[PDB]
Amino acid sequence: GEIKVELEDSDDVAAACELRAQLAGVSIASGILLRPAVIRNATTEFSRKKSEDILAKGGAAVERASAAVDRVSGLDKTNETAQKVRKAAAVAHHALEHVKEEVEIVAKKVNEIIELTAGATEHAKGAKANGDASAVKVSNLLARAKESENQYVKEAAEECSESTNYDVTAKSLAAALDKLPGVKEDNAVKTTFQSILTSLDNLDKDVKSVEQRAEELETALEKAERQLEKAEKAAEEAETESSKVETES
Amino acid sequence: GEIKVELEDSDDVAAACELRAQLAGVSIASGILLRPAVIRNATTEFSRKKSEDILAKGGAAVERASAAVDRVSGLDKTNETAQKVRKAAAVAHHALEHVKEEVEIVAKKVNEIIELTAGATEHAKGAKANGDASAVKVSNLLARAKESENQYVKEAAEECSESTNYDVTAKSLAAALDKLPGVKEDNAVKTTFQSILTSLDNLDKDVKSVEQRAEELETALEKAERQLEKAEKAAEEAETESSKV
Amino acid sequence: VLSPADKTNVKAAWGKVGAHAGEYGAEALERMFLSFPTTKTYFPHFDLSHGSAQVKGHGKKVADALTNAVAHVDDMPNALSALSDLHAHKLRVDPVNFKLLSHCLLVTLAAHLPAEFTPAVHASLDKFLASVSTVLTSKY
Amino acid sequence: VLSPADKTNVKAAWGKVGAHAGEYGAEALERMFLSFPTTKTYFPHFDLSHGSAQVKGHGKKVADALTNAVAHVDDMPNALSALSDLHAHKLRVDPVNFKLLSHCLLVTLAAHLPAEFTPAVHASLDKFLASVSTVLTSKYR
Amino acid sequence: HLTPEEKSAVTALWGKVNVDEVGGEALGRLLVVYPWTQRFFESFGDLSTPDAVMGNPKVKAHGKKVLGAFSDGLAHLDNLKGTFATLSELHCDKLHVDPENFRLLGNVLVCVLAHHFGKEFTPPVQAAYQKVVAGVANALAHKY
Amino acid sequence: HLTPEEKSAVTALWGKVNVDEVGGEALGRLLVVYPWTQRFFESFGDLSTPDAVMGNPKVKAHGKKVLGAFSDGLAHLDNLKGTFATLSELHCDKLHVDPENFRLLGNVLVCVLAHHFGKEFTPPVQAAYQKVVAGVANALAHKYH
Ligand code: HEM
Ligand code: HEM
Ligand code: HEM
Ligand code: HEM
Repeated sequence: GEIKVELEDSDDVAAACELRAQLAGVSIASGILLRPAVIRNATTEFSRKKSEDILAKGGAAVERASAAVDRVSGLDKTNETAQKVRKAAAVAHHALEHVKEEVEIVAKKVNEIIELTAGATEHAKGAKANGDASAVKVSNLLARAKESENQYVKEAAEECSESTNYDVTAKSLAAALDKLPGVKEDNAVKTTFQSILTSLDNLDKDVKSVEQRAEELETALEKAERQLEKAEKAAEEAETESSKVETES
Repeated sequence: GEIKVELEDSDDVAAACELRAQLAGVSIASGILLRPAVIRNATTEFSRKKSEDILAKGGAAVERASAAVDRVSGLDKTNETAQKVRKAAAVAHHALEHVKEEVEIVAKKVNEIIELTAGATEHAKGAKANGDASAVKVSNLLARAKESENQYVKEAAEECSESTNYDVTAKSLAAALDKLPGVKEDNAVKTTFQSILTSLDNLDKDVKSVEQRAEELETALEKAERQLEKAEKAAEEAETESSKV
Repeated sequence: VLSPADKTNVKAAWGKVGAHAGEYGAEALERMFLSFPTTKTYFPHFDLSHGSAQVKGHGKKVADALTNAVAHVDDMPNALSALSDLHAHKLRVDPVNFKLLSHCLLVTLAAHLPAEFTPAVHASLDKFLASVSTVLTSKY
Repeated sequence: VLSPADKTNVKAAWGKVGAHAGEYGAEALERMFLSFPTTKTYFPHFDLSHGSAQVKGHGKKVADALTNAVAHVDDMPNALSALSDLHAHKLRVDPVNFKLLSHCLLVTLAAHLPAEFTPAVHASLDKFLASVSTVLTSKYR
Repeated sequence: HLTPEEKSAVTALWGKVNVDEVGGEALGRLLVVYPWTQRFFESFGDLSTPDAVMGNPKVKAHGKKVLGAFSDGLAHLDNLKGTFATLSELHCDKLHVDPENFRLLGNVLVCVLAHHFGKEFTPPVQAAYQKVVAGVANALAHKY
Repeated sequence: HLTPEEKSAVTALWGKVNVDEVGGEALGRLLVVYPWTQRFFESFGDLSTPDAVMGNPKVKAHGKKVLGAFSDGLAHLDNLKGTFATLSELHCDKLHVDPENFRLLGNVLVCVLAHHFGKEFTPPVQAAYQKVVAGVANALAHKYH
């Protein structure tokens, strides 16, 4: 269905013209909004593999210390000097339980980003489709106003340009819709206009939350790296005692 | 040594200015002259090893017919079936004699192009080295004219621009040198000037001869190809009658 | 720099485009996404399926830009001053992509204008589409 | 399009080059032939050996062209109208090579102007050298 | 790099191209659209105007030998690196043809095929020929 | 590939580069000279001015991780294809980064090394680094062809 309420005056026509331009500019806006969050979802595959590795290097640093502590099991039993060669291996396994902890975080964040991005795409296509559709109905309303039995309305619709607003936001659009409450609330577009405002607002809420989960994910990979350094240098540390001792008890 | 004869008047200074620009423009000229003949020398080895494979395909088309004529040997000089193989094989070996002939041409032309191009490069280097060295001596002569007690010579040398003539030829340069016979015949540059005129003339004589040896070459590879088609279709013709027994 | 002869050929060839401008633009873009799939990334919020109306819509917007550019060939930088900014500062399209659409536009015009797409015209159209690309890349 | 800010940086950086113009030119070319040996083909009649005087000579001719281009930044196409024709119709240099020398000129200026070649200036010099290349490539059609 | 459905449309269209002339139409178009490319073919004679370039028997001739190389790569799609190997030595080691020029000629061929086939040269078949010409460009610039 | 005399000058100079900062200087310079590359780093924060970019801790940080890849591939010159293989998947099939941008960053690194070493970054050593950066560009764009 088309918009039944006609453009009463020259000032009303001018608002509808800016509205046809705002609704057109929704197409550009969502694209620019969604795009960086898609770049972030592209790195989740790579950043997960980095975590499975820090775990692999961790498990291996644990196994190098677990073999080094096995060699010095039957050399000093409940003695004084060998109480130290077991301490670094304890530091090594404790550091791993932290590596294994942060890797679980990276995993959950990867799944969160995927789910958020897949979601935001639907909000950007949804805002786009409802954008372009409603602008058609507004253009037709202006096209009728170019025929209007009123000379001031006929000239305002004529002077009025077919343009696209490049700086559209959820705010600027609601502001353009406030100018024409009769169009804003007309049954032919009423829900479509309401569907854009929500879709745009949810799309920004998602893009921001993707930047957020990434910040949490990068923190975990740095913390997994800190503990891998702590594990390796505790492995190679008291495991140094394993090369110096070849003796028999 | 430097040029000893001084610039007498404003018209003399003007000729020396153009002659300098001409001598400067010799480097550009030889570069533009030599370059296409170097592109032609780059295709020689490709074309030789292309001729080598037309001979190999020829020899193989000959050996396929030479084996096909060995099978049909057990027959008299009366059967149409037995004679068509022997005759196509004769056509096949005769076609090879011309493949083998054109390949000798390709070989000699390749060696000729290499020798010509290697030669022309030295001419182009010699003409630029001598063309640029002499321009230095002419510039110094103009630099001394910017000091002259003549008000007209000092001003003409001053107005005179440090430029490079882009449309230099062996003709245009000799023409610029004719304007100043005192400079042209000065012992400090006389022979260097004569060395440019000869080097430039020989460089054009070589570049043109490279364009000629290549047409005479391409013709031979086409003629070797025509005869390879004539050999193969007489050889495959002999193989048609050899499977027939 | 477009010569009076180059200019005549453009105007004449785009003159023959006329009514079908919108369908052509849509094909140029569809050809671009298929041949160079990394171009699709600038449209994550678009339906890029075969014969989409989003692509049909965008197609006309790209062609009417070009129809305006032809009309204002002598003053092309001011004619597209709007887009040269939109592309540079808002979309941040890599300049290497302007070369890709320009070629797909030539592929479109070759397929539809058998007579007019001659070697003389092929040169003048590529000359022009390079100039359009230069304008759009001018604000980086 | 070079901004008034871009223009100031060029003039300032090439202002610091000064007498060393024919020095940095010879360097830029020597760097180009070594990094991109494909470029040497346009000079078959040249001695391209280390520290050649042919290359030293050509170097100054290339730099004085650039010194003129800086002086006439606002009207660069007419300033180099001579060369844009020489390169296009007489030499027939492939346009892809203008990109290579332009980079070697930046490599030269980075090595010699430690203070001057800042990120702000690096951008403005590359914008300028692209504009010089654009002028020289303008007559190829 | 091509899908069996693409290999099907590609070898289909190619069997319909006039081998005798489509090569000279691409090679001539290159020397007309990108004139600097003439520096390699100065011995070709008359190259002053597009009608003098298109008319040139040497251009149409060499055009046939160049298309013949395309007809070979279009047979040997699985192994392009080796097919064009001998030519890579000639175009890279000896003549030093900047690889973009191969790319330029490649796009010009695609333009000629579109000009000839029209509505038969559909976006997905263009997409497939693009893969081919990109391959033939890489296979030739392999020595770099 | 490189000559044993070049491999000698290359690994010489590289052992003198401040790994901690030369990476951020190249990455920052890329986003300053070629601004469109910024679409790839909108989460980095403030990038509005060259001094905001150069100052950005995320830029200097990420700069260190990209130089680390350069330090990695400079060791295994004989096998660059495999060294950068994991990264090729990220830059090509995931991010969809145009290969010329890798080339642009490569030339920017060469500009940074010249800016830092000066008369030590001689025409023949530049020539060798050029071969390296060309290799690292190809190895990364391997997933395209
Ligand atoms: C022949 C040159 C081109 C012209 C004339 C052109 C024209 C334009 C126009 C007129 C618009 C938006 C106008 C509106 O909707 O009101 C625009 C938007 C856009 N262009 Fe271009 N463009 C060109 C090349 C490019 C290229 C090479 C790309 C990148 C592959 C690009 C990607 C975009 C994108 C992403 C949009 C955003 C529009 C949206 O999201 O709805 N176009 N095009
Ligand atoms: C980008 C800035 C460039 C400038 C400012 C420039 C400047 C010039 C000038 C002024 C000349 C003429 C010298 C004279 O008057 O004698 C010229 C000649 C020449 N240029 Fe360029 N050029 C540039 C780029 C190129 C490039 C990229 C190439 C190589 C592909 C090229 C190759 C040549 C050659 C071969 C000559 C002729 C030299 C001779 O044979 O004497 N230059 N250069
Ligand atoms: C891109 C695909 C290309 C293919 C398939 C190709 C094919 C070949 C072939 C088959 C030949 C040898 C012809 C013969 O036997 O006489 C050759 C020669 C040659 N090609 Fe290419 N070529 C290509 C691109 C290039 C480009 C872009 C140029 C430079 C503009 C180049 C310049 C040459 C030259 C100068 C020769 C020597 C031909 C002669 O003058 O006799 N071609 N071409
Ligand atoms: C050519 C040399 C390059 C190398 C060696 C390289 C290396 C890498 C490395 C090692 C990472 C990820 C490191 C980590 O997260 O731990 C990566 C990430 C990235 N690279 Fe590259 N890169 C190069 C060039 C490019 C260029 C030219 C761009 C395009 C602008 C590109 C865009 C990116 C992006 C967007 C990321 C992801 C940043 C993030 O995780 O949020 N880089 N680089």
